[PDB]
Amino acid sequence: NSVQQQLEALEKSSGGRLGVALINTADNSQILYRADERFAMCSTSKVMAAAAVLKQSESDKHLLNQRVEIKKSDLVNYNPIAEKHVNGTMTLAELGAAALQYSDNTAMNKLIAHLGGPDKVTAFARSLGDETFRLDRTAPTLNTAIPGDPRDTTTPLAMAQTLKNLTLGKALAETQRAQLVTWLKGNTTGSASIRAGLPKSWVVGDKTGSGDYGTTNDIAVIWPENHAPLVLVTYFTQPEQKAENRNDILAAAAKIVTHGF
Ligand SMILES: *C(=O)[C@@H](NC(=O)/C(=N\OC(C)(C)C(=O)O)c1csc(N)n1)[C@H](C)NS(=O)(=O)O
Repeated sequence: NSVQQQLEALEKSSGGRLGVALINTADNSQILYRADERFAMCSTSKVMAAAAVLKQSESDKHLLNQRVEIKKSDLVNYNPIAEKHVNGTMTLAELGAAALQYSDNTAMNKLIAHLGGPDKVTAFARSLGDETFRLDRTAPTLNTAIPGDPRDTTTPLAMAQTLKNLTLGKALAETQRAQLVTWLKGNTTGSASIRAGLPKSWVVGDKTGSGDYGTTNDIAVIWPENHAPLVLVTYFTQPEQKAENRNDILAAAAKIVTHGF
């Protein structure tokens, strides 16, 4: 069957709401599925906050090396990296790395506090042409992912275009661009999501995100071995609050749309 029908069948059987947006930079073609609908980003929004910090460094060559104090009071629900540097310091380059690679929520909160609140992260998204992205809360409350709640949401299509600009396009300067890709490529939390649906040979840099309502997300940039890069967004959410997180569904969705590449 077609790509569309397989996703509908996957959604109908999963008992949830599935969002997909793939961009083939080869011909700028698109595979869409509920790509104009709002989903809760969860911890995928961390790519924006880090990118916002990277953009500042284009005008300040001493910003990323700037230390940041990590108090015991700054710790929240999940932070495997920041818990090690209590009563110590971590540079923004380390905060940025931890936020994306290990999904450290404290590091994420340090980047926002530095920028000047979630509104500053949103204003940064606007400068890139993204009229859809919005960030209203810090971590971990930004992962509530309540149905119908517009806070901390964006559409699959908007993020794919922005993520494409950030890693392959004109959003950042080259040095800053290569740094973001380096971080995404070194992600340790997405082995079971989109990567599990692709050939193991393909190079992949992604950012996952999990929250309540079985909300399970993954945004990724893909480099084929003999083709132009791909940009894939896979959002998924369920109607009941304490649903299980389904990364296997994101793995299935990636294999369905990437079928042929
Ligand atoms: C971002 O999405 C962030 N998610 C969370 O911290 C929450 N849960 O994650 C854990 C690992 C605890 C889980 O078992 O689901 C969460 C649920 S509700 C809420 N208000 N926060 C994590 C850290 N990032 S991710 O990309 O690794 O999933």
